[PDB]
Amino acid sequence: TGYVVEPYRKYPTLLEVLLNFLKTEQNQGTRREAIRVLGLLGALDPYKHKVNIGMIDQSRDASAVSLSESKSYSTSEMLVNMGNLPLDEFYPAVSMVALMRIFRDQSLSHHHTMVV
Amino acid sequence: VTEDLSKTLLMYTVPAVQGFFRSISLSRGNNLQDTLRVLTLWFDYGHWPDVNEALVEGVKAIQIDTWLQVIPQLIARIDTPRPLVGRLIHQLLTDIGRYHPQALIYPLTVASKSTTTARHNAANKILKNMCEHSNTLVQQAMMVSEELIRVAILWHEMWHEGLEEASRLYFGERNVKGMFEVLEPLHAMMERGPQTLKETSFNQAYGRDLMEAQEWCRKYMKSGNVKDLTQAWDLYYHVFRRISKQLPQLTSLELQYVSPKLLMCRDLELAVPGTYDPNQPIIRIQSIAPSLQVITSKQRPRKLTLMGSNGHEFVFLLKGHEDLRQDERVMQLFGLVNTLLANDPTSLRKNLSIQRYAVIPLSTNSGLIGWVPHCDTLHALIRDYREKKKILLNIEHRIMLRMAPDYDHLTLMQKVEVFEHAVNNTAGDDLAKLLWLKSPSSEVWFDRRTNYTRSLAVMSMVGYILGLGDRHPSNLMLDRLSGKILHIDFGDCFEVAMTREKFPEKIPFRLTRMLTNAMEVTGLDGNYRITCHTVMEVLREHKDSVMAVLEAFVYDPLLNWPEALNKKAIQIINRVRDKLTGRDFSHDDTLDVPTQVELLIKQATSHENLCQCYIGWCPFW
Amino acid sequence: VGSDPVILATAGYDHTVRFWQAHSGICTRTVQHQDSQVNALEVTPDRSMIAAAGYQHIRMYDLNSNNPNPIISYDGVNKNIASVGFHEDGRWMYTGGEDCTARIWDLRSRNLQCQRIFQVNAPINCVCLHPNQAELIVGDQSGAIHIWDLKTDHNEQLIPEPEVSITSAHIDPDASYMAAVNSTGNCYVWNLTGGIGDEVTQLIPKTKIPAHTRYALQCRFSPDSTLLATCSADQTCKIWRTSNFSLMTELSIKSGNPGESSRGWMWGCAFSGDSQYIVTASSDNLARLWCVETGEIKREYGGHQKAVVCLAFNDSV
Amino acid sequence: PMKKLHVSTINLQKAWGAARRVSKDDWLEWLRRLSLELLKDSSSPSLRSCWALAQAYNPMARDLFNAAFVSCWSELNEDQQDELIRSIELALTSQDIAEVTQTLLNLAEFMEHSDKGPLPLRDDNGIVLLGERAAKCRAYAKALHYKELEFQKGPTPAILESLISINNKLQQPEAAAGVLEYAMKHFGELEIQATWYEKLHEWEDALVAYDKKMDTNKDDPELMLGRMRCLEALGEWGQLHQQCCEKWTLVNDETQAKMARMAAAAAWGLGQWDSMEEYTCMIPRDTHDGAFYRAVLALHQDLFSLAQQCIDKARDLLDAELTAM
Ligand SMILES: Nc1ncnc2c1ncn2[C@@H]1O[C@H](COP(=O)(O)OP(=O)(O)NP(=O)(O)O)[C@@H](O)[C@H]1O
Ligand SMILES: [Mg+2]
Ligand SMILES: [Mg+2]
Repeated sequence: TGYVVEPYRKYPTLLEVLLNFLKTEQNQGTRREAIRVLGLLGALDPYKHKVNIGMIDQSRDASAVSLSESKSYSTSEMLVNMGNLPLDEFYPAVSMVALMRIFRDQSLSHHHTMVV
Repeated sequence: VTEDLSKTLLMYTVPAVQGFFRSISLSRGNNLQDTLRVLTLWFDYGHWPDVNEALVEGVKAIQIDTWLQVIPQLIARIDTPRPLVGRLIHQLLTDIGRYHPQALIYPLTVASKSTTTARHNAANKILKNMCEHSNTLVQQAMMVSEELIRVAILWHEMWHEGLEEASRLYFGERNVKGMFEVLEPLHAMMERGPQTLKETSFNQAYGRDLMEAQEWCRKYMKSGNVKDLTQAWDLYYHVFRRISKQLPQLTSLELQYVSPKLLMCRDLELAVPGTYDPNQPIIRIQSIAPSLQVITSKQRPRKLTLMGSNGHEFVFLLKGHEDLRQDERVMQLFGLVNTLLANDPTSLRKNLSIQRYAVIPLSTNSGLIGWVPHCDTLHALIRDYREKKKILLNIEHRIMLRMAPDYDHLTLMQKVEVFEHAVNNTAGDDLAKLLWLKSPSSEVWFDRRTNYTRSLAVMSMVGYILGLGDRHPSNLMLDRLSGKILHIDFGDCFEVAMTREKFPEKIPFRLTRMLTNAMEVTGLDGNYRITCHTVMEVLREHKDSVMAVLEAFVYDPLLNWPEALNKKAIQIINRVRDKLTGRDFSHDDTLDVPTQVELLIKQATSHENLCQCYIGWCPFW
Repeated sequence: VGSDPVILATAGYDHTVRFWQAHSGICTRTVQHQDSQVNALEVTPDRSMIAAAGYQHIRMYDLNSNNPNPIISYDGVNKNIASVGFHEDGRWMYTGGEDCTARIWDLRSRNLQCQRIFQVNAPINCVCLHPNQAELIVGDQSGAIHIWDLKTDHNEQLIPEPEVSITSAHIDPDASYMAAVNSTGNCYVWNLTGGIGDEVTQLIPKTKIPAHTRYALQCRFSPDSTLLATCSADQTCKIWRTSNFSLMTELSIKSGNPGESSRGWMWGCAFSGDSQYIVTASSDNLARLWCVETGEIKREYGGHQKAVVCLAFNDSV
Repeated sequence: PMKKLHVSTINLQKAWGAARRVSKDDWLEWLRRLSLELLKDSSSPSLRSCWALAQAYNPMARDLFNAAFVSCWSELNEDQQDELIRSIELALTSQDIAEVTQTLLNLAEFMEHSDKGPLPLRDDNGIVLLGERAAKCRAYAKALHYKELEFQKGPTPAILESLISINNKLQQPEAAAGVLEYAMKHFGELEIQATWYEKLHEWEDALVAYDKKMDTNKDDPELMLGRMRCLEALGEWGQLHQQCCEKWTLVNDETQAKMARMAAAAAWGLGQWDSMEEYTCMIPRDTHDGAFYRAVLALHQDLFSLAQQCIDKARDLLDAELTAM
């Protein structure tokens, strides 16, 4: 169909999902197909990718009338948000974060025993 | 001569207006520059007939929502003497209210309470026109505005402020008539009577003493003897001590004590302040939280909360003692600068957008400030860093006191001695290590630091053009996600702090060593200086739009807080023109952007300029 | 303290003023100077009274009695006072302040306020007076050296370097050369004019002297009009020769170790009548007396708990 | 709570057994076993509870590798810590695999953030080692961080070289300009080399300098490579191909491998496909560049099947780099 580049904008999570596949799955064929899709969709400009996921927003930044925000993790991010408190409380925190990452995921139901 | 000049002006202006309206219609979103240019042409030549018909045709043809960009400027000339200009301003504002009342009600509410007669009656007329079709929204906005003003400063607050001012006046200035003038509004609100549980409690607690002081005042200007005045001062001192002891205990205000009306109203059709956008569904005030946190600062704002119609909380900081109109117009100018930086591809790629919040003034003394999430003041950031590292917060200051316990009392070069001793014996890398430590990964650290440096350069140059002073660490904030710098208080714009008698500021912007160390290790000669050059080029090329946005200060008394007022305003704008063009440092000479930026960086980095800064400015930081 | 023909005084941030003798090496007495620091010291020509200029007040100190308090604490200047200066008879004392006012008060009377005032656009750095006592060189923070006529109030102003802070100025007793020194580390020397009351007092500039790469603070001619001493903020003082403005004399207190830097500036200097011994103050708590010919530590005046700034030196046969 | 647990030291340094691990599969297995054994020997019961689930689900082991190492490391004494440092250094130095190197650098920066402090990896806290490892691992933000640590500890012209290189490979020409200005201010005495312009993306000046330096030294490897890089960047395919033809007959085979990439690019730009066939032979078949250029040659000769499995191999080889970056 030639529906290229646009899928990134209309599906901001598409590029993130495709890249995350490379981290998660191990099958070589699936990874090769993921790379094929990534190339076919185009090597998106990193600025355009940031715009798609909203990290950069000129609609609000350049808007004359400013708008209020609508509100009042990895192991490294967990440490950064947990560095104030000791390591003894960091270990259960990251343990529970990983355990819940697995546990919410229903596709790993066969691990939900051990997780609990 | 004059007639030929008028003919040339009209024949070069009417095509200008036509072309600008065509371009605005063809832009549809990226038209703030063109809208401001149209407003400048309309303000300077709208009264001319042909320009008037051209403007009427363009306004009729052009989409209304565009004008939402420039609501302040229009209201800044709502009271234009020229007949046709005022007529078209009023008609345009009426239309904007007819289709987009949400954006325009709040500025109109502010303008209604203007001391000026022309602005007052014009705002009243436009509010009546708004009411003619949206009486519900108009009265709702008025009610919530008045209630939030009431909550901004309690009867405690203004009585304490008035007593403080009277104490300075009678003992400092020996101005008893000034004391009476300052106190008359307080007696006026006493006559108004209590209207909320907090007001009734304050009445039952101190109103008898206040009326007794008023009685000795009556005796005073019925007889003219200072004995009655001192009798009044006795109870004034007693109530002042009582209120001063009570004030720290007001760490959190419950609405039903201070404003039950906010609790009565639910599921409102009014849009949340500073969230209306015609291209998106209108988020409305579903409810208001039952408790307002209060900060212990001198001005004592209130961390107010709203529950929006979309279910997401919207937090605001409610100020009662500052004029928020200046903050609003500075946010508008920051929006213009963001548009300019996005227009240029070179600066667009680099993400030089200025972080900004929503400012909603409610009167000439009170307003709401968008509470930016996930941000920390530079003072708070450094305080947390030094508490965590067991480093002592005021290490540089006490090093100065050790070298000179009378540090404020020295001559200039002796102050340079003390300041350089403090700087050279302290690492000054708190912000660099803190940006590194607050980053999940080196990728995020580098992104955050790039954004920090670029935003710091952008805001440095913009504030310099804006003459933004009082940039102490508590007035700077840093994002916990993007790393950009956010400037939050703009009560000293246009070099006001650079001319005050007490501790005048001698620097254009904050470029202390702690910031420069958080930059690239090679220093500010790279990312910072190049970004400053870029931003100065963008602003100097588009100085017309910056001046157009700043004309709001020319035709308003905002900078006063009357030909002297106009003289001062045109002097300030002349200074801003000198800054933009480059004739700031020497009037007889014009400087290219690299030279001007070098001079400004030297000025903001010079130890002679930094040492003279007031100590709480933390120049050593 | 007035017994010896040779006397010097020292002061700084320690809220005290100290007095020393040339060949003693130990403080004679310490007199409290609380409530403020001190910016300048000067012993009157007659050697009967010392003026200490600090913040918002000028204090007077006896020279012949035995450990008194301050005797006349002049007040009135709302902000920091920066300089002092006396007439030969000592009746009239000149001064300059940080509040853009250069003033001249009385000393041999009980007058509690100023006698003459003069306005200048910028705060006044160290001020000096022509030897004949009829003209005032006033150094402002804007770099504009002011020639002020005492008999006509004529205020000529010359700016040899735009937008810089001239720090000090001194004119030799012979009224031949005059020197000024600024924060750029430069010494500007101008020839005088042999006038008495002809209103000429023309100043003819000369070759610039790149004295320092760092803030230069105090430049003073010798009483014999033979040598000039310029002490700066790089912990260096250079003694230039008035004949040709050459130099073989360095006065440094650098430890030499990079880990022991920022030891302290040199804040002033004071030649002798013979002009072979020179005493300077150093913000590393200490005052040093050297000899120009050899440039070796002749004496060190220990005793100041905190840094030292200003010095005065008077000598007699 | 449940108190701590004894970190079995023997099995802990045994898990860091990079002595007889060579192939990529060996190193991935080493990383897996180490990440599991850290959880098994973790002092905190909270982490050790996750070991059973990690064993049957490796991504869990990958998630808690940093925290597991922190838990194991904080219990060891000075000597055991020193042994662990020596083995960590050996692991970083041994072989450059994107996955293992990425994990170890992530651990290094994690320890940098942690209150325990940076790992005393060498005399310089592994600043130089981690910096070069990040540089060649294609992870340039970490490389920038450690190079800036080097700069803070002391600035030298070589640190400025690497810092300009990193900043421009982060697409920061403005930061590179800043580093150049720092060099000119504090190192104006030295003559700025051609490599500076090459890394500053001042390709024209870099080429001018390389020509001015080559006339004094005929047939120098580094000079030749730099001149070719400048020519390729400038788009001067004709000059690049002339240089390739002129010098290909005397280049060392090891340096002929470096020649080959730019040679093939230039020949493609001109169209001497026999020359491309000659050059691409030297490019390894195990690199994405080699597979991609072999696919290009196959397509020019219209071997669509051959080009197809060549593109498949190119994707397979690029998978590791893409996953790491
Ligand atoms: N827009 C904002 N977003 C987030 N936090 C804010 C904002 N404005 C203020 N704050 C926070 O609230 C604190 C107090 O508000 P601030 O505006 O400093 O009041 P103030 O100290 O009375 N003003 P001033 O005397 O002009 O410095 C700040 O220091 C921040 O911590
Ligand atoms: Mg505050
Ligand atoms: Mg504030």
